Amino acid sequence: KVFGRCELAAAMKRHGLDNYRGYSLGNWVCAAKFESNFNTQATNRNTDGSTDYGILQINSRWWCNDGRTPGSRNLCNIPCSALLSSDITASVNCAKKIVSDGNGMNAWVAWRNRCKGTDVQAWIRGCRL
Repeated sequence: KVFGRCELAAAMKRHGLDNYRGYSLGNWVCAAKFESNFNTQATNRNTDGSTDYGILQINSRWWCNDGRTPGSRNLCNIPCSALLSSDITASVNCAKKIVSDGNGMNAWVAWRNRCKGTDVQAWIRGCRL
């Protein structure tokens, strides 16, 4: 599923991500924009053999099981395929674990490089939320 901008903002809010760990909804929408262009089915292979899955491109090294990432963990206790669903519940619940892990949203390199410090409220501007 390819979410609309405001549509994803609303779904994220619905699942309690707005201001989770102090990160405003715009931060999450921004991260999702540059990680997946709002596409739940986005996947990308990393040089190290792990794979990133879903709207927030959650990585199989630590967070989900895809059966093909040697030495990895599955700390969200989910198959990585669950992160590709049209229903964003699994991605949101797993992202809550990730952003609580110590470095906040810097865990998402694209958030640090393209969202951090910018006018992230622009991403939810105009949205009925």
